[PDB]
Amino acid sequence: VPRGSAKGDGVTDDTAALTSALNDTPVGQKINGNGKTYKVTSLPDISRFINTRFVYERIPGQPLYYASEEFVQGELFKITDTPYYNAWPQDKAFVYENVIYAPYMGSDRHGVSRLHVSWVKSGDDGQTWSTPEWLTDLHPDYPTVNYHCMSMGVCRNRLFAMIETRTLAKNALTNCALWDRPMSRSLHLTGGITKAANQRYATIHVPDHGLFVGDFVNFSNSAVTGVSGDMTVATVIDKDNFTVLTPNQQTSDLNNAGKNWHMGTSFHKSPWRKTDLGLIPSVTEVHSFATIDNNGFAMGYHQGDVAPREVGLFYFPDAFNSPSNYVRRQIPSEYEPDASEPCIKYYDGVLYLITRGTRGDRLGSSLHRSRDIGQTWESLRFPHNVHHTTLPFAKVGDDLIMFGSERAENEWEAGAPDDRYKASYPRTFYARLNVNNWNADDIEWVNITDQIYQGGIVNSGVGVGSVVVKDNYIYYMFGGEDHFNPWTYGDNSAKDPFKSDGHPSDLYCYKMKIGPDNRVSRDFRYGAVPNRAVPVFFDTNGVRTVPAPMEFTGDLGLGHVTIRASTSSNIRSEVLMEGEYGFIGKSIPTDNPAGQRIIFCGGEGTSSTTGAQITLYGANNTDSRRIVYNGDEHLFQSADVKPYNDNVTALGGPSNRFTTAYLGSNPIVT
Amino acid sequence: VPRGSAKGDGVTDDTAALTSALNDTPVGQKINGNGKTYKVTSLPDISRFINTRFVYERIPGQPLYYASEEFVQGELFKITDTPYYNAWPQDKAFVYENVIYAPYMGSDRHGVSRLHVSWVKSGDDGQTWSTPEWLTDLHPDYPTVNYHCMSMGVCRNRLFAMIETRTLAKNALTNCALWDRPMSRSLHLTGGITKAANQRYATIHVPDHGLFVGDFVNFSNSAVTGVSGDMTVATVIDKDNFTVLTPNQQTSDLNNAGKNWHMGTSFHKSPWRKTDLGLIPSVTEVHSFATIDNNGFAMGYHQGDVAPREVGLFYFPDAFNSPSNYVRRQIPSEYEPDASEPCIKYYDGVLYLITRGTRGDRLGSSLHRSRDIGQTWESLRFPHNVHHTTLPFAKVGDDLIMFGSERAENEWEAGAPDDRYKASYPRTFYARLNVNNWNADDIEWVNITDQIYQGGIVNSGVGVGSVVVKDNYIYYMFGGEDHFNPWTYGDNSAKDPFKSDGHPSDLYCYKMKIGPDNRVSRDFRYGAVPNRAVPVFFDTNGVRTVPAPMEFTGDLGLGHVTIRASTSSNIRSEVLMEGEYGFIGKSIPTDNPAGQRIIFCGGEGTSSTTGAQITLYGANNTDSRRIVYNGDEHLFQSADVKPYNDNVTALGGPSNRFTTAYLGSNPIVT
Amino acid sequence: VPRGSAKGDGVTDDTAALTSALNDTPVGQKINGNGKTYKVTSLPDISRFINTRFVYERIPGQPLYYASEEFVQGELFKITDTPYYNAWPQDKAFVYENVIYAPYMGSDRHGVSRLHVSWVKSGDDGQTWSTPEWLTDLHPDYPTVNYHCMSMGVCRNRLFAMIETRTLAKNALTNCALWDRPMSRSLHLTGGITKAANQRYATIHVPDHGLFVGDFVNFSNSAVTGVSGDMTVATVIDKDNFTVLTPNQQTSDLNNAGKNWHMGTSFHKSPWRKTDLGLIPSVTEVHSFATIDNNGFAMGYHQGDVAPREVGLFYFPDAFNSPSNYVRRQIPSEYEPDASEPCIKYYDGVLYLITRGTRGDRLGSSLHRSRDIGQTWESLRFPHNVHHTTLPFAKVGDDLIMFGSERAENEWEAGAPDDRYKASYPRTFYARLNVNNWNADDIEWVNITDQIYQGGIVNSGVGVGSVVVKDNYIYYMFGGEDHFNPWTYGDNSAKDPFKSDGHPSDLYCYKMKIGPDNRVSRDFRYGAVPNRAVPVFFDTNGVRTVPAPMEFTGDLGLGHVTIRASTSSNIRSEVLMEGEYGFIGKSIPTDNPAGQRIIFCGGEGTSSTTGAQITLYGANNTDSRRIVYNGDEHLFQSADVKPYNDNVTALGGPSNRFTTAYLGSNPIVT
Ligand SMILES: CC(=O)N[C@H]1[C@H]([C@H](O)[C@H](O)CO)O[C@](O)(C(=O)O)C[C@@H]1O
Repeated sequence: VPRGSAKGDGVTDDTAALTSALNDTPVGQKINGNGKTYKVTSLPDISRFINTRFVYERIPGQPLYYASEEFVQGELFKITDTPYYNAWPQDKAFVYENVIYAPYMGSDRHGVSRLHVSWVKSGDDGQTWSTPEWLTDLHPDYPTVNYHCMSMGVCRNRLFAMIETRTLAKNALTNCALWDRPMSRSLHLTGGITKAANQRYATIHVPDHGLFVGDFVNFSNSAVTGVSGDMTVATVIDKDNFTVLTPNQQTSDLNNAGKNWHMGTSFHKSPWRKTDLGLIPSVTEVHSFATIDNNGFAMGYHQGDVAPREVGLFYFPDAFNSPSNYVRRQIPSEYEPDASEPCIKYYDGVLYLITRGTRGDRLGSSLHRSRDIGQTWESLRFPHNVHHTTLPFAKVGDDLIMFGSERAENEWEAGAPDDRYKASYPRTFYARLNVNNWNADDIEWVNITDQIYQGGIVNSGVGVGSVVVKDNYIYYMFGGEDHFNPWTYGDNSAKDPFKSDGHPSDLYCYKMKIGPDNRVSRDFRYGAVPNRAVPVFFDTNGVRTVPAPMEFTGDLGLGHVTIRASTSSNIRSEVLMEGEYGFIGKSIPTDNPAGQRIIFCGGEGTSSTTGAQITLYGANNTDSRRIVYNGDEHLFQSADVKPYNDNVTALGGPSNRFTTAYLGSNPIVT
Repeated sequence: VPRGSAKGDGVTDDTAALTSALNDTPVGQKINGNGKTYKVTSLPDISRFINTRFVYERIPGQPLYYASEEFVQGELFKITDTPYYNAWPQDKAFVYENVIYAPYMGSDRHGVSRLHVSWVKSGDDGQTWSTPEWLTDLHPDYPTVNYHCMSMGVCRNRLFAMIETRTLAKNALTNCALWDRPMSRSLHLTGGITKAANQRYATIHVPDHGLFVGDFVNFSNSAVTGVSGDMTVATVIDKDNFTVLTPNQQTSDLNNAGKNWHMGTSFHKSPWRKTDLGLIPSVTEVHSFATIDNNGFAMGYHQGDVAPREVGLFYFPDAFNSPSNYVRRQIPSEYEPDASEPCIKYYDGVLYLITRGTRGDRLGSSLHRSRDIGQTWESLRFPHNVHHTTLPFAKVGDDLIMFGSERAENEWEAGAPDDRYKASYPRTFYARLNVNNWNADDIEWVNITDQIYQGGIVNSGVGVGSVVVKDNYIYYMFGGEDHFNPWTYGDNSAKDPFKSDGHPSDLYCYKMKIGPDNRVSRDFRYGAVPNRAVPVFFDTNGVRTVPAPMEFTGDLGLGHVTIRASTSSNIRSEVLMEGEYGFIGKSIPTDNPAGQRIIFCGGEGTSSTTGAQITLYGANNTDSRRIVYNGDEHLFQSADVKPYNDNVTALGGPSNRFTTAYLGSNPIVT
Repeated sequence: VPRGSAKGDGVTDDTAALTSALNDTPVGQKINGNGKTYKVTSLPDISRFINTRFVYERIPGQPLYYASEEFVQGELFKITDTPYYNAWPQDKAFVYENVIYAPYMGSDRHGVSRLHVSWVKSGDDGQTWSTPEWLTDLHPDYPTVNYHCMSMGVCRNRLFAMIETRTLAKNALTNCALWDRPMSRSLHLTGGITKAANQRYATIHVPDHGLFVGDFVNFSNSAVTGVSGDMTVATVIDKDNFTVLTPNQQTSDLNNAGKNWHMGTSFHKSPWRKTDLGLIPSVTEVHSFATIDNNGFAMGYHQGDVAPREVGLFYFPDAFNSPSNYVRRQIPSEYEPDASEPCIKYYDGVLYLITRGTRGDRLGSSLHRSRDIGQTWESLRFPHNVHHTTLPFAKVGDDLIMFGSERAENEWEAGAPDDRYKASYPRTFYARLNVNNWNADDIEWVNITDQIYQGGIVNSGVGVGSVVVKDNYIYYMFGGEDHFNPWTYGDNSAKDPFKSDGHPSDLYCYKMKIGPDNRVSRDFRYGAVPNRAVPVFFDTNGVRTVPAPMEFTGDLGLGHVTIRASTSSNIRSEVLMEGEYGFIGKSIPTDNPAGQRIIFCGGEGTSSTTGAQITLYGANNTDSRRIVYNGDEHLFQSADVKPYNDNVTALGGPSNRFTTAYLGSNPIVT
């Protein structure tokens, strides 16, 4: 009886052949699939294969693809590890001047409670990521409302973001504002600075500077008197020229033509420009960002609270001069039902838009392209009701490369019921779509990594991510959970991130190679002590030392404390108390309440021999509310020594007489 | 002359063939051993092989096996990195509701000094581990005695642990107590809550709840008035039903049948139940834990201080109703000499027990099985005097899979002398034993990873671990050192963990695949800033901010300090001082002792123009122990202004006269 | 038409064959180059190859070699991650008693501003590295001058370092000092301690102890009365014997011959010996270290500020007895132009020296060997003007194995212009040179890893490293940057490390296998919470607890603060203030300045019912600079109650009368 070998044609049922191969080969052998796709009736032991793809219909009629290691040149990274509920990179990621930015929201729930719009960044092409930065504070009217953001990107050297205000109670949109800020840059320039004689302003030529009046500018080596150090923009002449006010003037014209100098700019030292757009009607969320040109950009949106749904974009044609001016452009009406959260990108005059489907039992994600920034469209529906996921994407060559994640295991397929309230391993997929062929009928979703959905609450932080390309690599930044319960049902219904393991949602990044890498590897194993967040150095005395300024806002318990000399050429140690008032007090002692007191001393020890003392006795002290003032001089300066009340308290007593009183006149008795 | 190729039959001496292969192949080629075992006279360059096992008799007559990479599908992880002496997972590990727990003891030595029973946990199937948690405090009678634990596990949703009290002086057992606590869970339930009219209690049906009166229970969406939020168990009706006291009552019966709601429970908000077992006679250590059924469990023990040794278990048949009731069951007398620290597990009605051997020159580790919870046994001796290691294990199919580690290099073999006081690379092994065949004569110990033994002291934290299975993976959690000396012989005889590199012992986990993995990989490279232990966020001002509450118990030196508004709707900044009393004092200045003082000020600056001041002058000040009180009013409220002593001190002086005294009557002179 | 396959002979142009292979093979296939070298006209997609080397002439006539993964058995690690400018391991690395030391300088720039000579260490053969330790403090005359070090190593159990003093203004050398300190060790010894009757000193025989009078020595189990615990060296008899002063004496001689005991020594508890060498004439930098024998060592140097350059070494023949005595030895004059920073090592009576070339357009790095410690030399010039890099190296068998790094991409080659002020990926290379053949004409520089040069400033921290061998592995410790701009041109011209991402330079280590590894792998994935720098434990109350002493020197903002009982058998909480004086004050309130005050209280709350209070009112308070003293007794001890000034202020007032005054005599009125 002849045996069949594995065909790897994606049609022949290769299950038997693969089973025999696995049974007959040592467990440590890496079975090479030669880049082929093997149809199977169940997924085999995938870990024993390299360079293999499986096609499997978990639900009959719905083939999906599954990658062994090395089939794709790619790798998953964990990029945040914070107790906040860290999720929703959707759809904010971007690359600027070699740095990859992964913005997200860190909250305590699916909502705006405790929420900061945040980012982490990578300065090494995704191998390592920075300490989280808060981009927004808690709203001034917290806890009624707080901020929210799902649209962010860069246009002409400025960060632009749709900063929404939403209620804590219902996550209801109350306000939309466009916030923008110059990105930090160093510029190494030749010429371009002029300063007319007998006046104090200098004109700086920097093409497409993206700065506004009041923005930070720093100068080095200008060779133009007074154009030096930290300055600010005084005027903007046009998109390529601005002026600064110098502190001085010269009798001759200055011009640094042919001379090399340095600028830069600063995100942190420049204010946000905030443009109030009010409550934009018929909007649930603003989501995703497509830079159009040197003047403006589009942001996606949907309305999904009331029938009928809208999905589309807002185009801001000139966000620099007119940040309040935008035009609403909807996708075709047939694609709007059961749709939300469109991802938009612009390539070579084509605006591409991909929707999120809201139901597994109705037509789902659809793709649209426009050559007139959303006025007219060509459209396609993905087969099998793609739902619950956004599909962020980039265009590489003729392909859109899109990523998505089911929110819990076995939810991807059409007709698949939601599967919440239990731990599972949701699948993350990518797919390619050739824009010339414009047909998604035969799309191949390839499962490249699995995440964890914790199951302690109905909500999932898995997925809902964002995509960027840098060089020859594509990056999908997205959420994933772990098995640590937030104890919402349990001892942490208040959702305090700092109890137990906080919230399991954190960010991941799938880094996938999309073109040739013509350099030797930059990869390293990280073996360092992470020393950015709380920088520690063992000092020459052998004691851990943190030289960075820090803020501890949570309740602190301290042991023995020494306040070191720090202030005014280190002449003094200093504690400053804020608020309307400060309070320094004494707890009720647990074991000896009869001793309750604080001793304040001008010297080193509890013995009054070491310095003048004032001792405030607690109410619980045997000598209740006593004060003892103990010094070798008691000198009352600048004011009379008075009783608080009139004719109620005395000087001295029968058993505490003053020897005498030294007076400049007889007592005034009345 | 014909040449022989490598046979890979474990009997032919393949040394020559492998040497020739290595000499004739590029160093970067991975030489595939095709899953075979190759006999060699010395270990070759193992790093150049994949999928290869070597058999080598370092000591003639004692073959051991050595795995190249990829021979086993497995990986070593480092899971703690703490300055404490972190060792002894033995034998406490368990899996509960998808989380892997690795309990251990963190001390400063082989003993109970500075010791906390601790754990770390993994919520991602062993890829990453949590910040250590202390499960015990220092004993109330520290430093005479402290806690110790080598037996811990879960029975009916409760953690049970044998918490021992031992002397610091000699590590002598003084007390045994069974401590237990409900495990934290979220339950998503339908129906089961009833509340009779005109009374305030509700009955909660939760099968096998494992709760006692006083334990924490939280309710959400109960649809039963008053059964809501954080509550406690009022009564326990039976193993499946308990009651809670609500704050109210209704005129009709309530019953949430068919309605979906949520409970949970809390380890942290429930107290330990502590059952004092006294000093159990003839016990040195309680070690290892086997859940038997829904009612109870067994714990291993040995007595090894005096002849004769005992080894066996204590069976607690009903730990819920009768935690103080247990029965002692010994292994057969012939297996008790030179034996300790049995590992026990229960599978399909069979209790398996494996001993630690104490001597390399006497019969060592033995294996035992019982179908009557230790009343009768079948037994086997491992060949070659296995010693110094516990052999934690799990049963997978027909095999016991056991792990062990020599404590320093070249100690494993029978007759091998101890090799301490020098750095080395001890071997960790695993083996399989088929329970049907019940013969260890041909057992194959496979060296899968090597650890470091530091050598600065005789003791070793290497090994003495614990084993669990989760899904298709087995996990061996165990100790390992590094080359950093604790300086016990040196400048740290006190064994302070926070000097230099502290103690080199830390925990590792070998994760080994034991069955098919039918999902795409979950593996990631960790690229995040670890931000759980000290959660830091760069605030909108660019300053590192820690929002978590924290306790700093070690001596602190601080620079410039600002106490921010924090308390009573943020109206005030607040410092509270604990103890019987607080002391705020002033060090003797190094450079200008003549200035020693503290200035207390109601305003922002050292100038008295900014606020009222009191200045306490030190004894070293030129104006020794002076006090200057400087305000625009001095108002003495609630009491007379008196001298401390009678007729000793005056009001004013010849050069410090008060202008007059305003009195309601003439001075009383006596 | 026949097609040619890849020849892999390093001469045939294999570009076409490799292109066809890549086009015809699945992207996930690892193409095995079989350890051969393939000539190409451009680098192909290197990531798709294993065990392959390419030879490529980026600049015609200058072949360089490029390694795919697995061609070399090696791996890159990141070993620091700190906000300081971390660079210049050159040339200080060493191995001592199983620990790998990577010393470097952490500053804020190419200069001595904010600089500490620092190290990180590995106790696991390079897998993980320690928290940075500061070896030097800021110079006493900072900010005029500060320390600097590029030469460090070990001779007879002592660390020796050339600690330079340089100006912040120009990095100009002002002073050279030899600093030395005993290395920490534990010794397990038999016999050697004698103590003569009727006197208090004991003689300790420890061969080559390397200790001086005053150095720390600790004793355990000596079996010699009074030789116990922490002690110090009283006298040094000779290189093998020293004495200690015990606290007691006995009537009989003591001698612990045949008895096992323990010493050790301590780097941290012993002072530096500092030998001032003054401003050594004709020196720019001292760099690199070669241990010669049991008595001394050589250090490299160059002079490069003025013509003519010098390059050579200083030999200290007896650094123990005569640390101030050294001899200057130059390399041959023809090799001194355009040369600096020599690396020196000593093997089997041969001193090897390799220079750094300073120009790509002039003859570059050269290699020299001497059998008389630099009096005579044999020399060789590396082809193609190797420049901008030091070439640290070790000798393994007949080969020198050297490492170097271009400082920015495409600078390595002869004639290549500097390429700064833009981000790039500089190449790191190694090469072997057979010392018997003594010809570098055909040297093969192999690119094994690429780093990042950030480009925000002209300077680069890439490279300038150090090399050590431990066992069968060689380690190159060196600098690398990331894409995070330091904002020198921008908002951080002051170069504060603790703003934003600080400085991008950090240390890396390339670990390369250089001989057989005859043990099973020690490798692990690091999955622990790093818990050495700021050791955190969740206490039994669920709160993060740090038990280590710590120093916070940066400005701190604190929220609610509790000072716990800590001092004098935990009777009191304690705050001590340093400096000439302490200041506790109150900020001007933002919202209610009219309330500005501090309430000091002997009790737990703001209500005076809880304890005695003194309230200091701010100048901004409605009751400006008021003081209210509120207690149930006001007792003035040890001194008269006086006004500060004479006959200016009163006791009481018309609306604040004291009831009376209790006096021992009539008022003295004048
Ligand atoms: C915060 C604060 O100022 N507390 C003060 C209170 C309030 O002024 C009072 O309760 C009205 O609210 O009264 C005093 O107790 C008092 O009269 O003895 C002292 C105390 O310092």
